[PDB]
Amino acid sequence: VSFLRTEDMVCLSCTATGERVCLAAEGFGNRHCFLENIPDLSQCVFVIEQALSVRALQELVTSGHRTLLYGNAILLRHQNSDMYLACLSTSSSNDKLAFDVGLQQHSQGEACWWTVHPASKQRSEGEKVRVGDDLILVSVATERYLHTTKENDLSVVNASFHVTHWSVQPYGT
Ligand SMILES: [Mg+2]
Repeated sequence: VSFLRTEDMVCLSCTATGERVCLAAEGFGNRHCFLENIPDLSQCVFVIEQALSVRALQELVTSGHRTLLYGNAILLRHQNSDMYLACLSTSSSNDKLAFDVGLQQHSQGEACWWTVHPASKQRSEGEKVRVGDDLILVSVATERYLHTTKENDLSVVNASFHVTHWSVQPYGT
């Protein structure tokens, strides 16, 4: 029916212990991402600011109203905070092999870029991303999946070598 585009406003959602949740962030404090179970969800809103071939991404690190192709690297701006969904440098509590995921105060480097990949055989690289598709998000910097799981039953969010499927839902009409 409909295709993901740059400048679109979205929530990222997954199923955590049966429940539906969205990837949320605050913009102050530690700025670590977190999950809110689903006007009253503003911190769960990201803007797809840029999408590029990884060739272009690597070119730039040394757009428009454009449609997302699987394999694209995308730049996700947190609306409230004007910051960017990023892979952090510090390691996750309860998995030494994961990285924390939070907000980075600027849009520089690779830690704020995520490649998009099919969460099923029903799609292949280079195809248009459809609203409603389930996504796999791989950090460009640390080659880990944006991933969600629990520790002492508390759904946490990190970048690790285990995969989560995310569903990109549009915000607003
Ligand atoms: Mg900005």
